[PDB]
Amino acid sequence: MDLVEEILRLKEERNAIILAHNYQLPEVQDIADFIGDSLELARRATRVDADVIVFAGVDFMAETAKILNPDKVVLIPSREATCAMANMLKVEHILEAKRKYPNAPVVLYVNSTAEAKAYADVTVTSANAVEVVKKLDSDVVIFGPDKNLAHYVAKMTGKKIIPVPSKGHCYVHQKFTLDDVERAKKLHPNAKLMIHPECIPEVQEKADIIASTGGMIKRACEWDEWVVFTEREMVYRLRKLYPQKKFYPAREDAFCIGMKAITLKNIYESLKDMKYKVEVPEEIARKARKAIERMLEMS
Ligand code: SF4
Repeated sequence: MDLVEEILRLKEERNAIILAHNYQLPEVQDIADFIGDSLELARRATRVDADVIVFAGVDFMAETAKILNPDKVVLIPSREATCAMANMLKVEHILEAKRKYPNAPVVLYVNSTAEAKAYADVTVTSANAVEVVKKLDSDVVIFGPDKNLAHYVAKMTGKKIIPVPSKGHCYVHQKFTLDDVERAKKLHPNAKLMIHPECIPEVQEKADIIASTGGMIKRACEWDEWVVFTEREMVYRLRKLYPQKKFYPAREDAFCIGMKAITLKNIYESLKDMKYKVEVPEEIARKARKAIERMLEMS
């Protein structure tokens, strides 16, 4: 079976769009209608004319698309496409922090459950966390789940950051070390380093640019050679966008298992079977939607 041909036909039959994250397998990126980071996928979720969304990404991302498109069918091809860091944050963490700091806005990374977003004042992604936190009317904000992004936000805004939970992090980005920075500079001495803010702070400090994957794409025009400190499928994405540049993985083994639960075959099966339908309870969705819409307004 020609999976690509079958998917193209089913997209037409289902009036479906495929939205893909930047960490998707190359063959999935190649059949997606739109590819982007967390923030771009959320905005693109607000101008969907199609009836069905196939979300080639992890669960919290498909949930966000469903919150913004409650009357469209949102399909996740595997329920094992999940984010380890997003599931570190529970409602009880948020409520405990709200108790200690009732006047602190609750700022939740989009890497969170819809249930957790129901208790947020505003959501953020890596691309807009600093701008959003800067503009909130408070010198202290509750922020999670990623402590490494928390550190970056604190450094850039000067505000006091109350992490929820205590040790939230992404195992993929925590793989990068100072030895990887030293190896990169030795193998590719003419390259600059683009580093995701989910990397540990001492690695962040070695960056030529700190950026979300979306900002990596935006700023890649500033140099012709880059070592890429994020999930390794980002190198494919950058190479396709800028064939005239050179991109090298900082670590080939920087692999997100949840992202790679999505396959060409189960995208085909997703459209064929109309599964797995993503649903968000109306009251959770209403409250999460308020925080997300406020994020999109605050840029
Ligand atoms: S890369 Fe890390 S933060 Fe992003 S989805 Fe995978 S586990 Fe979650």
